[PDB]
Amino acid sequence: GMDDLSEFVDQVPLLDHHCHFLIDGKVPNRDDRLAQVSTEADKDYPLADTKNRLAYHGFLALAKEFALDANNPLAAMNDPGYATYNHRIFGHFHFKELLIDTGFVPDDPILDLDQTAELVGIPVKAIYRLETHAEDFMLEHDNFAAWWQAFSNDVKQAKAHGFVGFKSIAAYRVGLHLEPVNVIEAAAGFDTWKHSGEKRLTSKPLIDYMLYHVAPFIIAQDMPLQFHVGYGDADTDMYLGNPLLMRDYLKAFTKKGLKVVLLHCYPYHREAGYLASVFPNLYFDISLLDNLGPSGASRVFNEAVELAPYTRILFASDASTYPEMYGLAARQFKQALVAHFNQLPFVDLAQKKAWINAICWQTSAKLYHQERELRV
Amino acid sequence: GMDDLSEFVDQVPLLDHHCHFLIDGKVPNRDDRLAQVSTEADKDYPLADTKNRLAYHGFLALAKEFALDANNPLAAMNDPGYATYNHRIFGHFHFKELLIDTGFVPDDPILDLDQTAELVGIPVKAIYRLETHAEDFMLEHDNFAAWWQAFSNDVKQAKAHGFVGFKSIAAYRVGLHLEPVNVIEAAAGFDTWKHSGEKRLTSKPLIDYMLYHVAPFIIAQDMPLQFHVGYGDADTDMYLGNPLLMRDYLKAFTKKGLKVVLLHCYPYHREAGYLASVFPNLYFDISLLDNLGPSGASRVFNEAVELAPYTRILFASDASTYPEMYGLAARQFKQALVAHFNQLPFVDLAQKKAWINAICWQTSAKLYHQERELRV
Amino acid sequence: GMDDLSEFVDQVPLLDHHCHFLIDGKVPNRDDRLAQVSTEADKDYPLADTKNRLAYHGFLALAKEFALDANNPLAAMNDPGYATYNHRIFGHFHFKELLIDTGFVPDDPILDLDQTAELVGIPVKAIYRLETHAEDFMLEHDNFAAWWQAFSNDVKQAKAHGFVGFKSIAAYRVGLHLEPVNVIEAAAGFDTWKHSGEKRLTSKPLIDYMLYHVAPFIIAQDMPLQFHVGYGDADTDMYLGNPLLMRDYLKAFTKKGLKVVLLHCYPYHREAGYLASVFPNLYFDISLLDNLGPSGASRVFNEAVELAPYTRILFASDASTYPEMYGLAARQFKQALVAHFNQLPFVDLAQKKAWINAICWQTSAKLYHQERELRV
Ligand SMILES: [Zn+2]
Ligand SMILES: [Zn+2]
Ligand SMILES: [Zn+2]
Ligand SMILES: [Zn+2]
Ligand SMILES: [Zn+2]
Ligand SMILES: [Zn+2]
Repeated sequence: GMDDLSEFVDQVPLLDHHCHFLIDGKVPNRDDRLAQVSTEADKDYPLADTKNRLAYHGFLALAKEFALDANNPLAAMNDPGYATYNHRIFGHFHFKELLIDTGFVPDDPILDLDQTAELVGIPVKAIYRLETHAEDFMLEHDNFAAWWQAFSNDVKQAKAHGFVGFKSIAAYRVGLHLEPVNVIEAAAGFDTWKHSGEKRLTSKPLIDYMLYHVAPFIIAQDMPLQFHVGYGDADTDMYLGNPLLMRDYLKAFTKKGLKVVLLHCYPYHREAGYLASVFPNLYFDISLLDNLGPSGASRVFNEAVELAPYTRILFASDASTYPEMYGLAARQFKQALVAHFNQLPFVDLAQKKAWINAICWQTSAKLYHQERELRV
Repeated sequence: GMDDLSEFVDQVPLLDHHCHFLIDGKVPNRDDRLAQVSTEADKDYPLADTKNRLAYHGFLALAKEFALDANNPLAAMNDPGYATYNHRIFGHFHFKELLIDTGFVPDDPILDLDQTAELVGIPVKAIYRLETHAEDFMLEHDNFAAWWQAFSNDVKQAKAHGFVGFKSIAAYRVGLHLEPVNVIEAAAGFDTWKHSGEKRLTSKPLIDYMLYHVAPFIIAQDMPLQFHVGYGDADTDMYLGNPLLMRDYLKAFTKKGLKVVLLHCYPYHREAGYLASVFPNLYFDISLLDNLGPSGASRVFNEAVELAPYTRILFASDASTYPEMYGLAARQFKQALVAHFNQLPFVDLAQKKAWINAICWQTSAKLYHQERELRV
Repeated sequence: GMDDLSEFVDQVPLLDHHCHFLIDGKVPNRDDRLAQVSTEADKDYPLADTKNRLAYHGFLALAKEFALDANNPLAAMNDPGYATYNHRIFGHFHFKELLIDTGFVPDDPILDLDQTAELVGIPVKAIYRLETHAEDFMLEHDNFAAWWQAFSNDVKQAKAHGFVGFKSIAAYRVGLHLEPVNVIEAAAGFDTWKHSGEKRLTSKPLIDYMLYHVAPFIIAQDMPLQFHVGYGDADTDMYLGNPLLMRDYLKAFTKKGLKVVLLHCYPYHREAGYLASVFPNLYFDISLLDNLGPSGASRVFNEAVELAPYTRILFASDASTYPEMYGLAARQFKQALVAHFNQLPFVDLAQKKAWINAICWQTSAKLYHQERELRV
């Protein structure tokens, strides 16, 4: 029937399965940095226009709500104050763990995960970004075979090195129409890349080869593989970000045990939820939409779960830089859950609570093997 | 103004213009069969995940509500009990006729239409599935010309043989980007098919040839041609299921009198409704979504009719196997109609009722020539 | 918090930045003309089906509400009555200026802009349709070079000749996947066009050449370039109307100062709003949807602004022919604004009012240099 889940959802812990480094709290232009991170627009896009989106105003609202000094709510913060401030936000929303994709580095970063864990008050683990590791290995080798040996060995060693999952940014570089590639074309892609002088990996033949060939390595370590899907920057071709384009890859590997996680998804969240309903081992979130498109979080959540199992959708923030972005994601997502489940037909209160727990922390705890961190 | 159409919609009859065979009520694993039919996932997909979708819970709710034995609500049923149970569900929702696409055969089927009509208490007629008839004729002929003569004669005889319409499953096999094909390519497709040893018709050249060439035969019999659109299984390429891809076929035949019905449509229901607004003789439904994505039925209905004429959208369940799937479709669709029409601006109560009648039974009665069965 | 903006929105002026000529009020078949303009269906589409869409009923409701003679609400009108009637509708909704794309000519038009301004009681300015000017110049020249010189000079002179912006109908002719074209291919397109005997410009190579080459001319005059996006007639390929397909053109010119306005957008309004969030100088509206899909205006507005800046979305009607179509657009859009902003989080009442003003008139006043006309 009709329930009131607000108080329950207030206390539900969050395992943020995909997010990003924070920056140094002492950085002076905090208001502008908040504005800049509130959008995927680039540095040339007018800041005044960014400030006329709702996300920025959500960030300001949270800054005011949790401010150390109500009279100087946008002040830079020294280390004790910044830790206090982070603790207030992460604690308010009951975040219990962050899994950080360490391949994105914001300006003035806090890179150390132990320092991040001290700052926010909860455990923080790393996700291995494939393409950035591929780039760094490229610089050390002049031929495909030696590069591939070194890179693939690094991928195979990720679990041993303390990573808890993997990430591909293919959608930002080449799109998601993943198809198998012969080693001839992959190696030609490598050579073209090497000779171009550009560090950035943008070769579709080489990225697609890499993704097909690392899948067994990832399955053997039994850790998830995340993909960015949808919502990107002006250099992302969003037309190629429709996750239906991944069907051949999903057919190839999900039945073999590859756990694939579709990040963000918007505007293709119905497609992602559909895919979750027909493929094994396929999970998704509405991160980035949930904080940077805050008025859409409830309707997007609802649309996202029309066909999906509730045990396949995950909480993530996709947040970087400042705790407001984490907080806003949490607030909008938790509001969406209450609005969705309060009037949901057919199921009892206990089932509603079981599904909310799954989405917020429990599915990710299982998927990423983080059960211990989520113990009460 | 603001009306309350609940009581009116409760009594409105339904002509289910596209649905599927039921199974033997004596089958022992009824709970699991209900779960399995509640999704388009295949037998290898984890049943526990399917059971964590809302559709399964809707089916269980209806099973409990209408149960023969409240203490054993999921029991298999002998023939008198099963007829009683079917009568309770079909009667509650005021189903008055089923048009069954006889080309899908669930395991342990009830294939006889007279037996089905006795079971459910209302008339049941057949829809002629093109591709399955094409397959069965293929087995009897070693060359295209003899196959085409035999198959086309069968299509021409469908009305005489008691079928009330036609169906294409092209979307599941080859997609919906229908383009004309020369007989050379069609016959080469036939030969490749014949030589492959695979019974399943998957040749795009041959399917597209077939669809262009049977259109005049169907027009001459003045019966509708249904197409699956959108929501399919993991082997369906949903990217090719966008009905905008059908525009050349629609331009070719709708003006000639071909009555085309777009089944399911989701996630392309706005596209289908748009098409209904600019092509003659083009109808659609939100079947399969309405029962298997039950939380989406109201918003999907609303989105579907933003541009469509209300006289072009139809009720269907797309239900098979068990009466719960029929009932859930009816319940969610009837709820959508009340929610939509109660507050709809500009039109009077009488117009609201006229449109509800059109959608639920009257348009399909006209389209399929079933006026007699829908008499009060 | 929760505001009540109804009274505020009632008084907000509208700058209708994209709309179309009215027709002679004396035309006898006014009811049928209202029906015919209420849809993008063509003259062969059954009028009875058009009359079973909600838009027609909205038009009738407004006709009754504002009727000169309550007893003959659908009567043709002589000139004084027609001016009175237009004044009632435009005045009720607080229209303050119309910018008319003069490249669409309805049957029995009022073509004179001064006469239109007298009829409606507000200033009326012209938008220069590229393709129709291109067609008219084609008739006067037998070779590409002389045609291009004449046409490009006309484009360069548009501001001097009193036009206030430009419009491309590329979406209706060739779609929106704009790519650069060599002069060889453009000139071959011109020759094929010239030799075909068809006046209508349909050559993709020539249209795309034209659009890339006129951009600098338009930037130099600092006036906007409008594109039809999405919702078109049965001869429009809506599949090619996805504005994500424009990304290379937007990357080429927005940073150079080209002000691009995406008209209508539906069903790709989320895509348009996304684009507004990551490109400079990129604006959009939900015109045509707002009046011809009147039940969708609120949800479409909401979806449209999930990511966009509120300072990038504009009011337009896309209305032609009769004042009811203008009025219905205004009514549905103003209702959408109240529903959206009343409960919008994070921002204060003043910010809500600032954004409403931006959308209704102020952004367009700036963009089109019409500040003087919007003075109170
Ligand atoms: Zn991402
Ligand atoms: Zn990310
Ligand atoms: Zn189907
Ligand atoms: Zn079916
Ligand atoms: Zn237009
Ligand atoms: Zn227009």
